[PDB]
Amino acid sequence: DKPVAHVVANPQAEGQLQWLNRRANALLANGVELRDNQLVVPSEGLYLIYSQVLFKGQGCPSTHVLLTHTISRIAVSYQTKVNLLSAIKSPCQRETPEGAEAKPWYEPIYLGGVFQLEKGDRLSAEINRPDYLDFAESGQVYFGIIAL
Amino acid sequence: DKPVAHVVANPQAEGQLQWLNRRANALLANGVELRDNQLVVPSEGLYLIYSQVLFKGQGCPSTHVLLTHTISRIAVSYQTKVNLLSAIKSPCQRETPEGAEAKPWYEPIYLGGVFQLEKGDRLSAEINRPDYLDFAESGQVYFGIIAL
Amino acid sequence: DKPVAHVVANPQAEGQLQWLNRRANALLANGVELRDNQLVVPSEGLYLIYSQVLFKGQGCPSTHVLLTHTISRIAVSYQTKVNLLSAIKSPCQRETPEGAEAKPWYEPIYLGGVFQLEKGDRLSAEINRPDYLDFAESGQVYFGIIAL
Amino acid sequence: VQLVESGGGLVQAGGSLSLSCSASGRSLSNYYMGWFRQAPGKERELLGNISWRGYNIYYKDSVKGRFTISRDDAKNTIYLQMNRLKPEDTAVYYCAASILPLSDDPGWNTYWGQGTQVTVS
Amino acid sequence: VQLVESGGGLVQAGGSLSLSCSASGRSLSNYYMGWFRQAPGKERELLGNISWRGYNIYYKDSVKGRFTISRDDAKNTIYLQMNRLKPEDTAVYYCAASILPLSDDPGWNTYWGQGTQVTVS
Amino acid sequence: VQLVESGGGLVQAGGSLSLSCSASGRSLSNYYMGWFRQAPGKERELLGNISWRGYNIYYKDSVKGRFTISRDDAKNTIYLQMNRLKPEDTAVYYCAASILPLSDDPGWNTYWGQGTQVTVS
Repeated sequence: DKPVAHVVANPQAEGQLQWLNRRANALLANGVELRDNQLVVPSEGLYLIYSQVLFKGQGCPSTHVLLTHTISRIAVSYQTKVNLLSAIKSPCQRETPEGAEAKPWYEPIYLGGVFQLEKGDRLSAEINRPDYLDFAESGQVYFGIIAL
Repeated sequence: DKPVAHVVANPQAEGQLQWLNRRANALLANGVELRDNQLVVPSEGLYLIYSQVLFKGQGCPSTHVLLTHTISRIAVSYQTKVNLLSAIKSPCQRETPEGAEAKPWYEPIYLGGVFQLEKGDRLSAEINRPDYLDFAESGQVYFGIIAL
Repeated sequence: DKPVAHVVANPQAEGQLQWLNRRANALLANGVELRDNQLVVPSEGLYLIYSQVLFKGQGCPSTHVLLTHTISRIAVSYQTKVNLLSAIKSPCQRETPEGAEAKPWYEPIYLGGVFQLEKGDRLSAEINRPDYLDFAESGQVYFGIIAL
Repeated sequence: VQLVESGGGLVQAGGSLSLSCSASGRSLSNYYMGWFRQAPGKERELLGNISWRGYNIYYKDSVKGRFTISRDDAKNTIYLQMNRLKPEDTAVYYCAASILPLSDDPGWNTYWGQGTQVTVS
Repeated sequence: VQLVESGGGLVQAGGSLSLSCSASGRSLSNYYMGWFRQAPGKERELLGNISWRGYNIYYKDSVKGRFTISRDDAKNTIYLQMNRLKPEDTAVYYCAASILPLSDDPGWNTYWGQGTQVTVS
Repeated sequence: VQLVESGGGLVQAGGSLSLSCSASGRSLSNYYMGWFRQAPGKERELLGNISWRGYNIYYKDSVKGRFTISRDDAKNTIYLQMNRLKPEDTAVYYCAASILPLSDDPGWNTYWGQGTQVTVS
């Protein structure tokens, strides 16, 4: 078999995005390691990288929220950190008026791509606002890689 | 030679999600079968699973619509059903057309991930509201798997 | 080893979607070619095709903007052009009302699927409104293929 | 979303029983509604679910062919028809609702009934 | 979205002809606009398309280098300039519009003109 | 978003220095805030970043264990604690902010401070 990962968000970690593999329907095998919340590349090659995040809020606040989700690469050879895949979502346009109840909103973000990676490279699936993350149910927030 | 699937929504099936493979740019090969609108896993292994759904509506109703899309696994060994990938979208954040006449909205949902599956497992691409689905044009609604 | 591509939007190209491979964390190898902004299939087989686009605007205009993103196939054997994957998004339900803050909005669109392609086929990742495209930061807009 | 079950009780083995669950709340058409059961000292299990207008239906293999799930969208009520009951069907039956398909790994976005006891033999 | 073609008729082989198509409706900037043709007893084929401000342009290989598609966004009009016409170009030419790129497999989200006959030789 | 650095100047090798960066603008909780440096003849490098409430923290390997980044969300200020100063730390230090994690390839969606010179020994 080949390098694999499909880590899921820890619903157990309050207000933060912590990756977890010690669960059913989750993977971390054939050299792939989860260190400091990052997936560590075991060998040089092409990898399919993917991640999904689900955001939720109850109405709209006065501040204009921008939700971001990115997969970053720490390339060990150059000691550089770059964003491989990134997406931005604006869940609100106007704050919920007083009296009018705060209806729930949901925003999914999916990232996926094929990248040539080096042994020892660290991938991070990062969000600017982890407090807006929804891990109420399994399958909503995940991060994975697979060697091709 | 690897087990594959890329089923598409039947445009002939009115207001319902019926998967179809007997079309150009659609796949169902190397053991993968489509029965009772689900994909049956032919052999044990890692599979890349993906699905897209496109929701459309003409304005906003009184009910607060929550559109959901999930890929569920019926694991035959344990006779258990779980959601592997899930996403939720709120098309109408209140914004009910009061006074004037409705304008069309569109909401795409994409799900994708790598999972270790067992022979005989049944995968379903489920939506809570099939009446909001849009298959007016090709490439808008699909569901697939590929063994890696 | 296998035919690969992961092309990114050219930040130098003003208000238009121009694919680029001559960048770090971008791919074009093992027969895959980029001709007239299209990816050329080098050999017959199954390919995972994917693309992401990020749209951004400042407030809402009077016109009901519909943002579309599609991956089309020009099949050289039949001299036919079809949409393999397509998605639509409506960013504005209501125009910014009277001297209001033109709050920035962001809309990501992701497309991905497995398709049997023929040698010489040309894939295009097309958007109806390139003037709404955001390539301010890396990883926001990409298009790729990988033979499986 | 609030769920209230009715219909449980004592039944002789080989017998029949039907359970009902009434839902109350906003936009119940968004929800999958279904049934779970849990016997004392035994694992919780999802028996099945039905979404709005019956578009999605699931039955756990062990109850397939003897248990039938139905939904009345005008009444916002689900029913569990149970035939040829056996001692192994003894459990507390729980009505559940979620905007996501119900699962054997339920999360915080699934609502629960009060539970109804079913005793066989 | 409503489309109305103009031009067409007859031209001698090796000759030239220009077709126009005027669009009417809301937010026409969202649409790809283009041309299809269908010859008697032959399958309908997409010749090409042009999106708002000419950002996307497609030409079917068989007409590339002789046919030119242009767009006037102030007038919401597209043009098809056809040079060195051959008897095989005899067909009814249709203007089409869709928020998605036009395709040889058009769906229910593509609008059509009335069609204009072009006879060569 | 406007960023203003403070601290820096001439410092003794082996010593300590703390740089501050104050941010002004709307919804600063959306931004990752961090530090870059550019030493004479050396490529501009990202030293690290910290998002709102310190949920994401990154340090470039070369400064890990001697440089500390902290954030005061009530003051919308980040701090760069630089210990055991070496002549190679002589550079212009720049505060940066972006809604995306900062990168060694920063784009048009990253805001910059005026830069602060740090001269060691």
